[PDB]
Order: sequence, then C-alpha cells, then structure tokens
Amino acid sequence: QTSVSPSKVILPRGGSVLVTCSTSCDQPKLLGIETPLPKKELLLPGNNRKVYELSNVQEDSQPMCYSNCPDGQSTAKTFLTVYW
Amino acid sequence: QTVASISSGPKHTQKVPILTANETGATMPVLPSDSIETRTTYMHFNGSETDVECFLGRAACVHVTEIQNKDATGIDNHREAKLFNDWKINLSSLVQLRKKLELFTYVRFDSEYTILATASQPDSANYSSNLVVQAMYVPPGAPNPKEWDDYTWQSASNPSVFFKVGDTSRFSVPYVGLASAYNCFYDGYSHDDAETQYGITVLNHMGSMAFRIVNEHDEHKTLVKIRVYHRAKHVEAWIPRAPRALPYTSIGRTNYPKNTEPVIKKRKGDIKSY
Amino acid sequence: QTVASISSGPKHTQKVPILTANETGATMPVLPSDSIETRTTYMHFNGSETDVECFLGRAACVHVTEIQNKDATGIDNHREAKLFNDWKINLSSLVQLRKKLELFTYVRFDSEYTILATASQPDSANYSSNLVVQAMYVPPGAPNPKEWDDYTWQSASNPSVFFKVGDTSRFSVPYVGLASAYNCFYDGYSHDDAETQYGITVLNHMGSMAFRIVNEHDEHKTLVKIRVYHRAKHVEAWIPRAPRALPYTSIGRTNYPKNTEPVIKKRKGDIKSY
Amino acid sequence: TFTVINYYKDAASTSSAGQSLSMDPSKFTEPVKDLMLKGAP
Amino acid sequence: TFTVINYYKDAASTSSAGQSLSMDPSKFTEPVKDLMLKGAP
Amino acid sequence: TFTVINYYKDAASTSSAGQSLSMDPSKFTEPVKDLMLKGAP
Amino acid sequence: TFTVINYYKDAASTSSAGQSLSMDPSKFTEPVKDLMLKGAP
Amino acid sequence: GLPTTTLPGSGQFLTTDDRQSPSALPNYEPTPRIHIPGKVHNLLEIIQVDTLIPMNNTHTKDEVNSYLIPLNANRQNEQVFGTNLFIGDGVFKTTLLGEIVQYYTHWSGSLRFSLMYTGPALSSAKLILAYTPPGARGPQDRREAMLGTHVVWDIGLQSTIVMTIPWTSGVQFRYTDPDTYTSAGFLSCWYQTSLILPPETTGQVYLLSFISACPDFKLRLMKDTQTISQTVALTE
Amino acid sequence: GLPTTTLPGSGQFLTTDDRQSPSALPNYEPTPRIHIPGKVHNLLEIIQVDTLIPMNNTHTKDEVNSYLIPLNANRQNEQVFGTNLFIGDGVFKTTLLGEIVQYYTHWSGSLRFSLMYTGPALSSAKLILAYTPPGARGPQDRREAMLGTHVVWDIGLQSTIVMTIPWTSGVQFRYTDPDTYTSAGFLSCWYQTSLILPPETTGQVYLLSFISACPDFKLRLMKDTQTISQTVALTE
Amino acid sequence: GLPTTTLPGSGQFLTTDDRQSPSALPNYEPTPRIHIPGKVHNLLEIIQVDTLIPMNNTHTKDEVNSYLIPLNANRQNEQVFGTNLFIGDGVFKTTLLGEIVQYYTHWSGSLRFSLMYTGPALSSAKLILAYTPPGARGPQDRREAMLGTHVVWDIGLQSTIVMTIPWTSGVQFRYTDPDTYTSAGFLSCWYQTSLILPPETTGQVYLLSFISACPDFKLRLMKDTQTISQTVALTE
Repeated sequence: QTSVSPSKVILPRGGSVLVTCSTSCDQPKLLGIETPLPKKELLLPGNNRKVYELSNVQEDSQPMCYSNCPDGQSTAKTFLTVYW
Repeated sequence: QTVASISSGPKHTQKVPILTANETGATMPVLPSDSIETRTTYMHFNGSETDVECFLGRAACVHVTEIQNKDATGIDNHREAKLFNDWKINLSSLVQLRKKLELFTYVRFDSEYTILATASQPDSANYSSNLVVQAMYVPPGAPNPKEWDDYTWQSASNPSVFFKVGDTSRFSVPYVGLASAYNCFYDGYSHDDAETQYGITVLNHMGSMAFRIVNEHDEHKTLVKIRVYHRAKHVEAWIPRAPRALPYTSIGRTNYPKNTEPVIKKRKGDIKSY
Repeated sequence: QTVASISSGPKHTQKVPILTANETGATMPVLPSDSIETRTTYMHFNGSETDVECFLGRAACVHVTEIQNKDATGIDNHREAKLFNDWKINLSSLVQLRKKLELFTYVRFDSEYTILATASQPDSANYSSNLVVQAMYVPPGAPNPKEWDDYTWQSASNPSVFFKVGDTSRFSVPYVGLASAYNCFYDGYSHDDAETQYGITVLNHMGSMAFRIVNEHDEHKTLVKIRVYHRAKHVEAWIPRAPRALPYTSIGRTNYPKNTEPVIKKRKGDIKSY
Repeated sequence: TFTVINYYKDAASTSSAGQSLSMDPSKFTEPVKDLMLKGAP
Repeated sequence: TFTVINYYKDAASTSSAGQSLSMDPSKFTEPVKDLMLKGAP
Repeated sequence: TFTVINYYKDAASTSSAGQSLSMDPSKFTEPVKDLMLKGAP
Repeated sequence: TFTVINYYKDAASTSSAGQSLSMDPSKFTEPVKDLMLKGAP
Repeated sequence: GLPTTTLPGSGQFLTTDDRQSPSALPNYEPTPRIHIPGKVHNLLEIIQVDTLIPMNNTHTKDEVNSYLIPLNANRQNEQVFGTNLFIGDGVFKTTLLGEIVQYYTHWSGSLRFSLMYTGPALSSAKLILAYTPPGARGPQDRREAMLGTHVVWDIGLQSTIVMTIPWTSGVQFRYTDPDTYTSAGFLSCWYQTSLILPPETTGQVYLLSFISACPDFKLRLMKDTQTISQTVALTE
Repeated sequence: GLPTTTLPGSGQFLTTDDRQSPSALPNYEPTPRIHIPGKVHNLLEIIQVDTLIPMNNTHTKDEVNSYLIPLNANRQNEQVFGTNLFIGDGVFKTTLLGEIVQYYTHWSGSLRFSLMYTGPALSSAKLILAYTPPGARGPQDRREAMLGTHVVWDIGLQSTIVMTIPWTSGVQFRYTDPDTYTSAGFLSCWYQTSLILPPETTGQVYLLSFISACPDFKLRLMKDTQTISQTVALTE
Repeated sequence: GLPTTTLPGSGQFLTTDDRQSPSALPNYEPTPRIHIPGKVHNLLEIIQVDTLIPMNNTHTKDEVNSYLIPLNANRQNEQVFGTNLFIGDGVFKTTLLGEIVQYYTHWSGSLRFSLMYTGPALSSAKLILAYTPPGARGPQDRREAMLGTHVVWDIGLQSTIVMTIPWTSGVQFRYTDPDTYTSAGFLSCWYQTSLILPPETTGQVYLLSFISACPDFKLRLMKDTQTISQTVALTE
C-alpha cells in the first residue's frame, strides 16, 4: 500500500518540509505526490520510494502521495500545518 | 488474420470439454469459447518476440576484467600485475542469461562477441594514452599466454582482434561444440570413476579469451576495463525445463546455497484473501 | 551427402584387403568396412578448414620493430638512433608460420600486409603526439633509406603508405618471385663455387619494408612499435614434406642447434604401457 | 520492405534468422497417445 | 547466400579463393604403377 | 528521383512515411447530416 | 560514364543540375523587331 | 571512393542491433544437427503447458503443502480460495506461466485454470469456480461470486475441471507487473453444495490448482526478470 | 553522399577477416604457373599417407630404434605393445598424422594402423592386434584384448597387416589434446601363437608400426602447434 | 572493403534529417490500429473550421465579452468594428487559424470571415462588411469602405453572413508575422441602414465574428510559436 512520511508535520510559515512517498510494490509505474506547493524530487535511487522537498508552505495543505500499486490504498495523505 | 476467438453461443454439450483428467499429463486446449459465450476476435499478433531467437538473442555482458598498461620491468607474475588476463568463455557467470538459457536442456547457437574497452587513469597523468587492446580467442585447450609479451600472442593460428581503447570490436564465432548441441545440463561424468567431477563437462567448452594492452608503457599507469558482450544468434533450443528458483553458487553446477530464503511469497492473509 | 562408411556385413573374402606390402610405398585405402562389420554413415563435412588456403591463410605477425620520433639534430647514425628501420621481408622469423610453410617444398601466394603502429611515451610527456608512420615497400635490391629524411623516402616508384600511429595500414603485394613458386627449400648454390653460401637464395626475395615517423620532433620522445602482419592468400603448395622437429637457428637454413633436446617423448613405462 | 546481402562467406556471420513459422505446442501439451492403436514401431 | 564485387583491378587484391574442390590423395598414397604395362612415355 | 532500401527488419526503423494524400476536411467542417433521411444504423 | 542516386526526398538536396543546353543570346543581342509586322498582341 | 556521409549513432554499440559480423573461425564446419525431441520454437508453445499453482502460500517455508488447497467436509456456502489475477505476481510468480511472463512487460489473452481433486473416490463435492472481471472487488460471498463468469464443478469420475479466464479488458494489453488500471480481476472458488467424505475417512482432502495459457496468449516487451539476482560474478 | 552508419568493430584489425585490399604493385604480372608435380589442395590428402610410429619410445635419446617394436621368439599369450589412442600425444605426437593433428582442436574419423614384419623369411608368427574402444581399461591379457575389435595376423608372404581403428564414439568429434571424456580407447598387440625363428638365427626381430588416416577423417578448429617454440626472432 | 570517401557533415546531428535507425525493441509488435473517428492527416484540414475571433479585445482581462461585437440601435453611417488582417497577430493571435499560423512563417490564400447575429428575432439591421486591400489606409468612413471588396448583409432568418477575404497580393506569399511589405489590408464593418430593436427591448445586441481558411490556403516554413514559453522543465 502507498505510504507517506511524515504522517503529519507542523512547520513554520513559508518553510520547507521533506515528504517521503513509498509503496509496498517494488516496481511502481506511477509514484509521486500531489500538491499545489513548489516541490523538488530529491535525487534518490530506487523505484518504490521518493522524497520531495515541499518548499514555501503558506497554508494548511494535505499533500497526497499517489501510486498505481494495487495493493491496499493506492493514495496516502499527509497533513501540513503552519504556525505564525 | 488469425482468429483468436470464434463466436460461440449457448451450448448444451454432452462432450464436456471442461471436464478432463490431468492425471494423463496432457494440457487439453480448452478455449474461452468452451466455457463462455464468446464473440469473434482476431489475434493481430505473430509472436515474433517470444521466438527463442529473440528471447535468448540480445547482447549481454558476460565477462568484465581490468587490465593495466604499466612499466613491466621487474615483474615476475604479469597475470597478477593485471598486465593481461584470460577467461574461459562461458555464459553462466551472469545469472539473467544463465536462467534464460537454463530454461532449456540443449541449446545450439553461434556467438557474436562485442568487446568494449574503457580506459581510466586514477593516478596523476598528463594525458590520456592512445592504447590498443589485443583480444585473442584461444581455441579450447590451447595454451594461454603466460606473460604480457609472450610469443603466444603472436600465434599464427589464434584469432586476434586489435582495437583502440574506448572503441569496440565485433566478431562472430560459430557453434564450436563437439556434440550437436551444448549441454546446459549434464547428468554424468567424463568417465566411470568414483571421485570424478559431476555435471561440469568439456562438451560445453566454447573457447577462451586473452586480453592485453599492446602498447608499451607510458610514464603513468592506465587502467583498462574490458567488457565482453555475447549475443547468441541462429539459436536452437530443445527440451523445456523448470525455471531456476534458487540462487546459483558455481558455474556448471545446479547447486544452491544452504539456508536460502523461501522463493514462494507468503500470502498477506489466508488462502481466501485477494 | 558424401558417404563416410557403407553398411558391410560378414565377409569371407579371398581378396584380403588388410594384408598388403608396405614395401611398395603405397598407402592402400583400407577402410573400416574392410576389417569390421560397419553401418552406413555420412560425412557431413567438406574439409574447408584443411584446404591449404585456410591452413596457411590467416594474418600472423612476421616482424616487430621500434622506431622513435625525436630531435634528430646532431646524430650521425639515424638507423642506430632508431629514427627509421628497414627489414628484408621474410616469413621465416616466426617459427609457427615457418613450420607450417615448411610442410611444403614450393609455395606460391600473394601477400596481404597489415602494419599496426602503437605509440608509447615512457619519459615525461605533456601529451600524446599525433604521429604519422611511413611504411615504404622497397622492391628487391632497391636502395634502403640511409637517414631519417633521406630522399629515398620521396621515391617516385617505391610504394609507400602513410597512416596514423595507433591505426593500421593494409595493402596487398602480388606474388613477386622470379620462379613459378617460392623455394622454401633450396638444395643448391647461386653458382658453382667452392665457398659460396648454401641454401639461402635470391629466388625467395619478397622485398623489404622501411619505416620512419614522418613527423618532425616534439619536445619529448615518442617510441613507436611497428608490427607487420602477413596473410598469405591465393595459396598454392607443392611437394609435402616431413614436418620440422628441431628448433631453427637461422633464416633460410635447415640447421638446428647442437645438443638439442629429444623430440620423441619417452614412455612412462615399457612399450606395453598404456 | 527489407533487404539483406551476405557480406561474409560464413553462415555464422549472418544476422539472426528470424521467426520459426511452424510453431506447435502439442509436442508438450498433448503428448498422450493410446498405446493400443500400436503407434510404437 | 553470398556476394562479392571486385573493387580493385588486380587479382592480388581479391580476397582468398576458397576451397580446392577436386582433392585426391592418390598422388601421394597410391603412386605405384606397374612398369611392365609401359606407362612411361 | 528518389530511392530507399530498408536496412532493418522492423517497421519502426524506417524513415518517416511522407504525406497522407487523401486529405478531406469535411469530417470537421461539414459534420451536419439530416437525421430524417435515417442515416443512423 | 556517370551515376547518381537520389538519397534524400527533397529536390533542394540534389547536387547541381548541370548545363542549360538550349543557350541562345538573341534575346539580348537581337531584340529588335519591326513594329509594322504587328508582332504586338 | 563512393562519397558517404556518416550519420549520428556511428560507432555506437547498441545491444540489440543484430547485424552481420566477420567470423573469427573462417571455414569452420560445425557438428551436424541431429534430431533431438522436444524442440522449442516459441515460448508461446511452452506457456500452454499446465503447471501447479502454489495457491496455499500461507506457510513460512516453501513446502509441497503450498500446492495443496485444503477442502473441508460439511462446509456450506463457503469459500475455498480466492486470489487476484496478477499473473506475474503473488501465487503465480513462481509458476511456469508467471516465470515466462516476468520476462515481458505486456500480456494479453486468456488463461486456462484447472483444479484436480485428490480426495477419496467415495467422496462427493460440487464447487463453483468464479472469475470476477475487473472493476468489482473480490467477491466476499458466493452470491456475489456467481454473478460473474463461473463454472459449477461436480466432482466425480472426471476429477479435473478446466475453467478458462476469458480475456476481459478494454485496453488491448495489460502490464505483467501489478497495476490498478490494467487489473485483471479476481479468481475465487466456493462450495456449491458441500464436501461429503465416506465413513472411515476424516481430515482434509486437497485440490491441486494448475495455470496455463490459452493459444490466444500474447507477450510483447522484453524485460529482465526480478526472480533471480546476483551481486558477484560466478566461477567454476 | 550515401548516408551510412558505422557499426561496432569499425577500425578493428581481426587477424582472420580476409577482405579485399589495394595492391601496392598495380599492373604487376606474376611469373606464369608451370606444372609442378605433387600439388597439395587439402591437408586431408597428406594425412592419409602412412608414416612410422616411434612406438618403442623407451630410449633416453631419439634413435632409429624408437621405431622398431621388438619381437621375441618363444613367447606365449604375451603382449607385444600397448598404447593409448590420443593421436595428438604420446607415440603419435611426432608422426605426420599427429603433427597435422596438433594444428587443429577437434578430430573425427577412422585411423589406419599398419605393422610390417622385418624378420627373416623363414620365421613364422601369428599376432593379434586389438583395438579396445573407450570405456574399458587397456587390456592386461590377450583374452581381454580379443573381446574388442581385433585382427589375427598370420605373418607370411604378405609382411604387412593393415587394421583400421573404426571411429567408435558417441560424441561426433574428439579433442586432439588428451581428454578423459573424448578418450579414443587403446591399441595393443599380442602373440596369437608365437614367434619361431629358423635355426642359425637368434636375437630380436622387429615390427614397424605405421599410422595414417582413413578417407573419412575430419579436422575442424585451427590452433597453434606446441611442437616448436621460439623466444627470439630469427635472422639470416 | 568498398572504397569510400566521407563527406563534410559526417558525424553531424541535424535535427531534421529523418533517416533509418536501428530499433531498440526488435521483433516488437505494436497494438493494432483500431478505428478512431476524427483522424487528422493535414493541418490544412482543421484550419478550415471556423472559430470565434476575440474581436472586442478592449477588456483588461480575458472574458467571454471579448468575443461579443456590440451593436447599438439608431446608429447611422457608423462603424461597427475595424481590424488589420495580420492573421498571426492582434485579434487573430489566439484563434485556431492564428495558432496554427504561428507555427509557420509564410501564408497564402483566402480567409473566410463570418458574422453571426445574436439579437432578438424581431430586430432588423443591414450591415456592410468591407475588405480594404493593402496599399490604402483603414477606412475612416463607410463611403471609403464601400469602394473596396464589401458585402451588404441583411440580417433576417439567415443570421450568418460569410464574406471571403480574397487573396489580394502581388507577392505569392505573405509573412505570418506583421510586416509592412506583406500587409494584407483591413477589415471593417459598418451600419448600412441601422439597427432597429422591437419595443420592450433595449441595450446592446451582439455579433459573433468567426475566422477560418478557404481550401486554397497555404502554410510553408515551420517555426516555433511565441504563444507559450517555459523557463524550467516540467515534472509530474
């Protein structure tokens, strides 16, 4: 099943956070994170895990990791909160 | 156009094609049209990529060795110094290719070899040398060179190819087995003896390749990595076999390591889970 | 399909083919079918690789020399300085090829030459030079160059090939012997004289090759090793000969060294041992 | 639609042969024969 | 199955000739003749 | 005026196909049909 | 004595065309016509 | 000299090009081909042979028991087994079909699923083997299962049922690796009536499940198999 | 310019390629070919000529005696000689057949073995020459020897026996270098009756053994010969 | 070896050469082609479809109103709209014709200009749509406009007028980008009589203007379009 780390994070307004998407499938075809934030895929080897630096978080957002893996839930949402 | 499925309506058949006896060891060709009402579809497919010529038929790296070009003055073991290197040709050292070939008992093919030489100069060097590699195919059982500038390299009979480092060589070798096909599996011995080796046989000797850098030494050391790529062509295969499930441990043997991990995945749930 | 063996059953022959007289000097073609009951088998074999064209017909290194590209100012003997080198062409200097050729008395062939030049810079050098080699075929008896930049190199008649070091040249030379075939063995003299040389003859003059590096000097010295490869083609051979058993000592002579080791292996056991 | 000239004298030098047209799995899937019809030689 | 064009004017430039079909060892293995059948010229 | 030999066995290897002769925009410009002449199947 | 195969689909890719056979300088050297023979259209 | 223009890719080594190349052993005559039985022309020939499915892959180690689907007496309207139909994964990964399938990326066509009953001759059972095409969950009760493709199997003198899983897809090819879009559906088996064992017999009887390909099977895009791995070159 | 794509191996020097090449002496006319007797087309022609075997290779140096197989009078049920049949080794290494054989890796076909008796005309002897096909040891007694291929040879006006060693192998080709799997068997000679010398004669009489190839002989894969070696280039 | 001479440009990568190349997936069989409606062979097929012109591009933002040409009641001898005919610019830049046109450098042929009246059925109006060929200014009064190509349009049951802008040029091709020499002229619309609205109706009624290409349209020299830009590569 698709997984996101962290499950939840509280971060300062405008800061960056690293969100990890992972699958149980070893070889997923689609794996990413859906978010309106500016993001940067960290150079990381492998197919079933990705890390994104979601930059300049301004509001409460719910970035969703997605995949095409058919085991379990193919999507996982994380909850970003801003404090200011 | 080859028909994949024929139109078939309700059937009150007394010649039940879906009840059989697998005790007989035959896979009766029961089609979708036998158990469900079907429409007529066409194949649009020849199966060109499942032909053994294609399935076992692209170039794969089957050996990699590093040799050096350096001052050879005052060295006893040139082989240890990596001035040259030889390798008994075999397609068993890479597991992907080995498993594919081991899907069959007997295999006959001609060999197309591609040798890629790439140079590196890790230590301080003022320039990159224009080195030439000699790849010498030695026939089965022929003497391999013993030193970097041995007279074996000047063999009037051994096929040799000279090419620049950074470039490739390509040459085909015909099927060179003694028997009508290579024995990818051999359940026997070379002779009736109590202690003799099992399985590994001289029937599957494909030759050997020796490599050296022809150039004399420069002021610096150049490390040359030689990658041998084998492509089987004109492939004939007999007697399909159970695919390899466990890791390999040696060339020419079916041995697998002790304490290996289970092959069959365990179910996340009981037998009823989807 | 050519028959190798014919079916043959019991034989109460009065024309005994297995009793003969080797005193006559004929090898009567006695077949397996003559002494044992045989089945019918086929050859499946043409003998393409035993034809003299193939047996004597791959490229072999027949000469190797090192020449240099260096500042030539203030040198009297350029040949000694290895600025250039010449070589009377002969296929006798490499023993594998010599023994193969000496299996016959007379041999006629055209020559395909491949010259491989490889550069080395042992001393300190800032870069690898882009050198050009001149390989000049000089006809038999023609003057060889005497200095590195002699006018003999600019000969309007001598065939010359210019190629980069690290690369190869290839050119064929037709059969250039005076007689209808080369005399790989000559039991005679150039003329009836008491002191004249035996065996070695001008009949087998195949020419000569001169080599230099055309480039003027750089700041550093470059060592170029030239390997000449000869391939005989359109081969005709006459009068098979007893193979060479003992080492050679010189070109054009059948001499062997004194105190040579025995050729025939001694038996580990008596004459009855297997 | 396609052209090949053989540039070398050896059969081992030719490119791959292509597809074996006459493919039939009954060798492996239907190897059962009644031995009472005397099919044996 | 095989093709060769001669690119050069000289016979010495052509590739190797191939196999001598008519090979017969009786020259060497059976050189015996009765000299009483007057085979000599 | 022009020549092409296929050097590879695959259709994907051939150069571009060229121009589709039979070009007709009525598919897009005149897609109107009276439905009272029963053109529907 | 000479051979050309077109290797490209475009006319602009072909080598030079060669010589214009029908060369006639009267266009420039003899452009005079009597206008009383009504040559004008 | 024929004027030529070298194109891009000149001097490249593409591992799939398949051109002519000079022979290192000119004039070599290989051993003649003798008749050897069981010649394989195409891999689509051998995938059509049934091999056992380790359907009961609930054990910590690999055992013969992994191939035995347990059947219990006096079970009513109950499920025997259920699996997804990712043929290059799960219970199928190790079967011959799955192994050959993992060497390719795309697959199309119908599958042949077989069950062999191994219980005593004096037993009786009616089973319903259901194929649920994609789009619906794996059936959780027999009623749900019998709305799709199914076969009611009466175990008797013929101990083997052969149900075909018809190619049921919009897209013409499915991925051999598990994917949501190219999901192939579900396979389940249920007790139609029940299993009845004769007196003097007790315990579990077993089914053997076999998988194979129908002659309309297709495999397209070659890839490496993830079944076997190596980190070091092997020697003799 | 004709668009071209240079392939891998471009610029390589393969020592066995055999292509056309430009001539350095254009328009040169070589000496015409005159008839010279004894033209050799194929090496399979010359291996069919018998040459002597140094069967008695029990001497420290190379002597003419190495070619003389001693025969002793009044020996009963005894062995004359015995050898293995690795034609590219042992007693055969120096013969014409062995020499030509060492230039190739594989060999198939039958061998022609001959014996010539050189004793006095008034002597008599019956010998049995036995070929033991591979799989069995070298025969240690005549009884064992005569169970295989053998010829009982009565020495008389015809002083020469020619026994063929029939190609007796499963695999179609054997290695010219000694190998256990491709072992060719054994050759032995035994006294059938005995050797009887006339009065006034004493000592050893001798046999000459010859080897040659039958017309069904094959040699495949060219290799260098290990008979001659050099460490330094030769000069005139 | 065939003697060849490599020409200049050997080894160059020209992005428009279109030669044969080796396949990385030999023997791959692509999915068969099914019938899909609306196949496009040539872009000259689709430019012939009318799309709306944002003729009323007088707003700060992009609105539906940009496509509505206002018509006012009780206007006499007055202008409705006027535009230049640089089809790859101005009001045309965003239309389908303009978009496809910006991918090419040269254009020739006639344009199809349409107006659709959207006012109430009980209204009436006669308009004159004038094309002023190049060389003269944009007409500033109706008299000037009606000396060129024009159509007097009576709005009634047929609510749509289709005026063709005939190819009117000396040079055979015009630049798609605005240029003085290759100017295409002007398009204006004027009230012929007036707009009369029925009682109980007031305000502005609107015209919709459409542009399309006639079947004699030509587009020659491919270029990049300046409609869309990027400074950074996109990701998923």
